[PDB]
Amino acid sequence: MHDVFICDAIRTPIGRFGGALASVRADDLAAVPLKALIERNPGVQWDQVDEVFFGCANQAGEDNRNVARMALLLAGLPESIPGVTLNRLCASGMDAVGTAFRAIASGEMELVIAGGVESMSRAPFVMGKAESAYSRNMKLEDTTIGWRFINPLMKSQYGVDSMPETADNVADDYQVSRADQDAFALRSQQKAAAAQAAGFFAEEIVPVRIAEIIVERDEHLRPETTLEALTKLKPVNGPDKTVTAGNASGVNDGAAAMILASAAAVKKHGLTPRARVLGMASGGVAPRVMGIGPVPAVRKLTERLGIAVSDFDVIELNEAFASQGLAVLRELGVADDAPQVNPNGGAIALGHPLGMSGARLVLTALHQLEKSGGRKGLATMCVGVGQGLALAIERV
Amino acid sequence: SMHDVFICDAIRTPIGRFGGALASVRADDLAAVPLKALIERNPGVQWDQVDEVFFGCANQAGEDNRNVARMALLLAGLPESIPGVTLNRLCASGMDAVGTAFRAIASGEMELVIAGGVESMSRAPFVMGKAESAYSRNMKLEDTTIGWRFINPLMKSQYGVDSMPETADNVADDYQVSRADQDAFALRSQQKAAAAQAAGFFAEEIVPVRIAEIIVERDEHLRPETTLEALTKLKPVNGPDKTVTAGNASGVNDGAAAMILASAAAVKKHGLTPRARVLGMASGGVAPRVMGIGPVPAVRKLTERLGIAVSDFDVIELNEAFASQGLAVLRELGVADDAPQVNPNGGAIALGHPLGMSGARLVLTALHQLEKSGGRKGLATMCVGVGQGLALAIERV
Amino acid sequence: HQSMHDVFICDAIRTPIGRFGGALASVRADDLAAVPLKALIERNPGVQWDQVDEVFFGCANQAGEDNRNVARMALLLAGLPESIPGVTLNRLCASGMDAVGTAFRAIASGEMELVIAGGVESMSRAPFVMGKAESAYSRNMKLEDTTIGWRFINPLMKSQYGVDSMPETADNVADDYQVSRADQDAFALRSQQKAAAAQAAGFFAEEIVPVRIAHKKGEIIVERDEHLRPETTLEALTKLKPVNGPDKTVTAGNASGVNDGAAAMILASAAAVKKHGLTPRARVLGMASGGVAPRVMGIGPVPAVRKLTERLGIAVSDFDVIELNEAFASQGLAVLRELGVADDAPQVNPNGGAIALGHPLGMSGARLVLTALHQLEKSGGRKGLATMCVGVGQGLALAIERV
Amino acid sequence: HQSMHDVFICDAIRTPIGRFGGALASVRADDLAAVPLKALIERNPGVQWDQVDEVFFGCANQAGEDNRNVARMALLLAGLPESIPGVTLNRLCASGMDAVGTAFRAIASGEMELVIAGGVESMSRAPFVMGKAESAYSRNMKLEDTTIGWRFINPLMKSQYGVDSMPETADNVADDYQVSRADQDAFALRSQQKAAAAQAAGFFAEEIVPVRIAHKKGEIIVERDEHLRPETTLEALTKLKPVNGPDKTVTAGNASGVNDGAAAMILASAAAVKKHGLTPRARVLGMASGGVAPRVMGIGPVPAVRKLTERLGIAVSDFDVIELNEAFASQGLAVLRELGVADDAPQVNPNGGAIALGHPLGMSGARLVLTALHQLEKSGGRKGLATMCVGVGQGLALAIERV
Ligand SMILES: [Cl-]
Ligand SMILES: [Cl-]
Ligand SMILES: [Cl-]
Ligand SMILES: [Cl-]
Ligand SMILES: [Cl-]
Repeated sequence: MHDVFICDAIRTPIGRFGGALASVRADDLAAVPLKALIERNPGVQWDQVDEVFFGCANQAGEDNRNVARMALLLAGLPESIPGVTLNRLCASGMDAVGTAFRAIASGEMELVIAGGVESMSRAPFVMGKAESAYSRNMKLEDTTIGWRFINPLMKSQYGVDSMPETADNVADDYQVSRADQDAFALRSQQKAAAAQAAGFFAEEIVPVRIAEIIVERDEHLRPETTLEALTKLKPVNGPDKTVTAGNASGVNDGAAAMILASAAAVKKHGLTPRARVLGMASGGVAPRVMGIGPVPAVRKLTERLGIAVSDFDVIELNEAFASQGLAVLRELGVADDAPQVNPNGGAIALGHPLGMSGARLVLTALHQLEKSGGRKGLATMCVGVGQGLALAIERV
Repeated sequence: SMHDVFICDAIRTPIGRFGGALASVRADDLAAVPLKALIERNPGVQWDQVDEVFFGCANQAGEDNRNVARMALLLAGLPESIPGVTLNRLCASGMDAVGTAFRAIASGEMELVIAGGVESMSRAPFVMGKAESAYSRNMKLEDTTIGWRFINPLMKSQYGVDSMPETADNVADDYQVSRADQDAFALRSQQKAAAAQAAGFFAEEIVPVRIAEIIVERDEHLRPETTLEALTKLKPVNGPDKTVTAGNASGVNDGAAAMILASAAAVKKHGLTPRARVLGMASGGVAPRVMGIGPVPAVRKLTERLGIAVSDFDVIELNEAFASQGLAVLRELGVADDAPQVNPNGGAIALGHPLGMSGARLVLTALHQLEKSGGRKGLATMCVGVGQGLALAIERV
Repeated sequence: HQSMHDVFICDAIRTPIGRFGGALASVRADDLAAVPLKALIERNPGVQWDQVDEVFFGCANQAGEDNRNVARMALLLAGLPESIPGVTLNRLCASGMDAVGTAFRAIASGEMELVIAGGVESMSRAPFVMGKAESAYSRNMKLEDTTIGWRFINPLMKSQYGVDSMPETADNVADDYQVSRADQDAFALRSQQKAAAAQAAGFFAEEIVPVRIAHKKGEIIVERDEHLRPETTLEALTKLKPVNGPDKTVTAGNASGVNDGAAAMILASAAAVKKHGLTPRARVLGMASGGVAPRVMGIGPVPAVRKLTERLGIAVSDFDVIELNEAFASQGLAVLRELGVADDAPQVNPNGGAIALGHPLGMSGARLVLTALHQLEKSGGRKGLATMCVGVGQGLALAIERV
Repeated sequence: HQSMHDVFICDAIRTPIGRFGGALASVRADDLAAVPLKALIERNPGVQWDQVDEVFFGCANQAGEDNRNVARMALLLAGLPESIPGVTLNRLCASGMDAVGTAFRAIASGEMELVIAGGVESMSRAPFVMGKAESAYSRNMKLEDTTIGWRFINPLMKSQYGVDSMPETADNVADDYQVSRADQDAFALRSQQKAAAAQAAGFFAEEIVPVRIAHKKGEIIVERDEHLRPETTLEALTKLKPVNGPDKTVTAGNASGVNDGAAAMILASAAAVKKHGLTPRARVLGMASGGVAPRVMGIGPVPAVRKLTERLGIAVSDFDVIELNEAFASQGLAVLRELGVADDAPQVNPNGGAIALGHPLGMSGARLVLTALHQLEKSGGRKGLATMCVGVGQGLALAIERV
């Protein structure tokens, strides 16, 4: 096995639906971090990149037909560089990092780029083909988020709960109160606003130029959030439920990318190694409670590595919904407000462009370890239709 | 330390023609067919111990949306505790699933996995971009069956957006592959596939698809009736001075395939029969305009790292997207146009090409053929739209 | 002051009526509309065609190949001179009849002398429609079928009037006017029996021009109406399930279908009859329209017939033929009952109706006029009434007298 | 009695005309059609509304929220009694004028006494259309825009007549009839100047019912026609580039645009005027249509005017107002020249026309009639002519006389 080092990493700001990045095609957006990596790392011989791996949950729109390859070509990497796109919905960008790790670890590759993209603003409508001449049964479905082309067999066996519905199932089954979710959301807003003001996100961000407007800041943050404002919101799924627009992430646009390399490649390309990847693990759960998916993923990873959850100096836990973030922490024995968890806030504040988020969590965990002087970091997130993914790193 | 990785049982659906025998089957349900078969066929496996299902799929806009690997494993009746992930390297997706599964076991992260691929090109949906402005008159529906959609003006101006048949004419022109040679290659594919079908070779690979019942059991795309004279009469797709025709190109098709990969420890624990060890996978990039010679850098990269000459392989499964690029690849790698180890059971010109499933089929058929021929090493390689190649090597145990 | 002019119907001709996705499904609406126009040209060689004042066509859809004024499209495709104007009318189900009555008013008022009136519908080829986005990045895009029934539903229409489907309104009529399932089925059976008899007798064949269809290995013709179910029995009708649920009454067997077809006829003043060597067959007496609640649209003919007969001073019982469109048996019976005509009165639909023959919306009303006249000629009757209901709650009625 | 009845236009009203995607773009076509109907109700409180015989509306599209007989949809949304029937006419650009003439013929022939005629178009909201698959798993699905222009093109129409866009036809007219770029631009400038003056004088305000629109922070009222470019100068028009290339003459500045609007007016027999307390303003004299080659559709008004004037015995020079639709300055001028009227004759479009005001197809023809009448009243003129061209090669003309 070879050690695998994460080197430079960079991301776009995250835009609101229909907001600052809505005019940027997914393929063009994915190319922005790749162009930045090139500019930032002048020792690299770019013809020696073995592969670009990108996560993307949609792939029906301008991200169609292997967006990783489209993006590397738009970014001006050589046409000799291959690319492949991953889809594990919400966890896609993290899967790209872990898959990139496995490829180097197994000695198949030396120098790779891993990232993720989503343009949920620009997600297309889809229409199935007619199954008979003169069919009257043609319909358009929205690919922005959630179920489309529903399978009756899936509905009858597992249900087709919307993501907020699953988050309410978790709140119910795991006993997570409305008040606890609102406090978690408020802390996310507060920590993200502080991190933004400190310039932490600015160090992770490459601005996007739109032909020229410059988009430099994450757009989704609500720094003025207060507990009173959150308490007044009506639950999405009816008055007896707990999940609201204020204690859940949104749909968003963004891209992120990072360099991974073997020891030999770090030396050859003049890279700065920042952390080594320890491992990645996945787990599956009932679709109806997909939010709890990180629990088996984290347990699998930590048991194989023999590292206690309490040993991590940062835990970046995706905040798809406060209810599931809290439920996961509670099962793993971590306090709802533990200082190592999401110290710069998370997706409730920052937004959630599905394919990008998992790459962002890895790069931000590493960034946070560097600033805090921490050693081990854990990134983990839930996945639609009942999965979890977890990835651990260690600063060098 | 690295672990050896063994391919065990492997199975596929038949390949359907566009709008043909499998056109009524949702891609997710179709992907679930080989999964259910692996379950029925391998009674010793403790199925709650599968670490991951990896599936290739090039489209993902239709009933294969939102991570078809996970959708299929749930529809196949595998426990909800088993994770799944879907890979897209267009034409090579299914082979990428196998190579990705291999790397997960080889690195010690997993012990028992399923790798496969699916495509329902019959059912590929139309797509329409959202309006960029209120009352926009610029709304357009685009076919996702095959080829470019949502064309990026910057891709077109830098690299061109040549259709797959256009890229195959570019390869024919640049590598000097004659119409006559292309037609001869296509005839050989038809004759070899027809012979393999008759010998029951494909039946050993095929699990039937049940449609609520009608049962689909046979590969539908083959044209055993093909003659050189009929091929010679066809007009080139892209105009009179070109060479690629419907008869020297593959088609658009439906199908799924899956196979078990396992560490030595998992082979023992689950009572599996190891059939080959995976040696490695490599990828390569080329200009989009000549995507069909993509396999050349991929094969050169893999063979140089493994220290195995191309001439050392006992079978070469080279995908036949187009006769022109099949021949160009062989010539570049120093292999005869009719070498007996290449595509001995025929290939995509006869069998069809459901993008996401094809690369998984090539791996499992290369293995099948090694067993039939008593061969040792096998190479599967294929081209990829927008200019890539992928290659994967196995050795029979 | 100026005297009103008498208006005569001369030759008339129709295509066969095709089943949805059936014999005429490959024929564009505009080309289909041109088929009876071409037949009229072939059939009447004394006519100086550059003297046609107007072509009026009914068409309920106009979103598909029938877009942008199908009347004008059809006349040009039929080879009529480009100097001839055309206009398309839409009163849904009654459009074809409205074309005839509108042509009649144009001649009666002295504005024209020689006109063609007809109707067309290709329901097979009716397209889907999609509204534009109201905002950038809208998630609210929808595709809707235009074959039949509501699309782009207005919330105010739904709250004030409802948006009942056509079969739902037929059930409302059956409920309100108390028309039994048994009576509906008996009516449908009589329609199939009478149409089967008329077809065997060659009655429809006298109305029909065949349609040429492009085909591998050489073009073929469609010669016969395709919708008829001559082998229908009471037992088979009784076994069908109601479309809207177990305690409803309207079924696929006691309702018309969705269908393809076109029809056209010449109307002329006395002077034009003389100039063009035409054979006048009937004088048009008048047309009237009526409105009713949308939820019971099938009863629309009742105010329309009352309006027309009271203005003309003719009792309903005085007509020798009544062609009442059979959108649904429930509404056909309800209309007859309100008007004091027996459920099986011999002068009503004597050659059957849309339950057997089918209902391509824009053509049906023209068909009813030409077939009423045809029947008057075969029976030696004098006065004819054609009437039909209209979606969203109307009725239309037109009276003719054989000459 | 057997004489034709005189037919009077009484009250008339219209919405402002909106730009594409502009001030009225959020109003559904059916709701927009209802706006002038609701105004007519408030404005004419002597009318017994359940005695209206028919509502006739022009509408060129009918695929969108205007589907399924917008006349009937609009009257129900306006709160008119459900007993009132309605019918929709399509002669493309001339639909709303055809509604008026058709309403006239219905009363003149003695079949009705009290009607509403009007027109509507919402080109902003015109939908996309998609043909059905003609085979299972068809890859040949596509969307076409119904905003304006050809869709579902028939290969036979293309081969025999061409499928020239409307600006291409306007260039053909400019070429064939020799209308210079300079003259087109001068005509366009006169239209803007006269419309700006009429607007400033409050002339359009007398024709307009304002439309209330909701915004986030409260409601606004759209009161004014949005299309006008009062800042237009010859120098500005001179710098525009021709739509169809450099030896061509038609530009965005010498052509109308695409637009949204609706209009309606009451027509009544003398007996209905007396019973419903109406104020008669003009008598309708008659309407005539004509056809020309599609490729020069802009010249269509010439046969139409010739036919109407010959039948009525009224010379073109006898009219105190001529409202000639300004689809394109090239065809406007060509028509005037063929009819023997000076390019800048003071009786022609005295308050400007569609280059300034915009052209919501189905509405325009109704607007021309009501504005001709309005102008006759202001100027003390007696007879008025409204005429316009039609896509695919027609013209329509309608004459009125102030009472
Ligand atoms: Cl989703
Ligand atoms: Cl493709
Ligand atoms: Cl309907
Ligand atoms: Cl148009
Ligand atoms: Cl005026």
